[PDB]
Amino acid sequence: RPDFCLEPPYTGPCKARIIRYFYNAKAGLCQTFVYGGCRAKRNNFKSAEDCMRTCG
Repeated sequence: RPDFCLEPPYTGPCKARIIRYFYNAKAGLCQTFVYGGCRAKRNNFKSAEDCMRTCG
């Protein structure tokens, strides 16, 4: 898998309430997190399917 799949989820500093998906390598699956709408890192997907396709 790409090494960005190992990053902790990153909310960033902005105030939005956007549900995104990150890969949790210890758990071996994607989970949801709240992204704040700026400064997204790479481990940040718009669906579980894209997250698992990229990082599974």
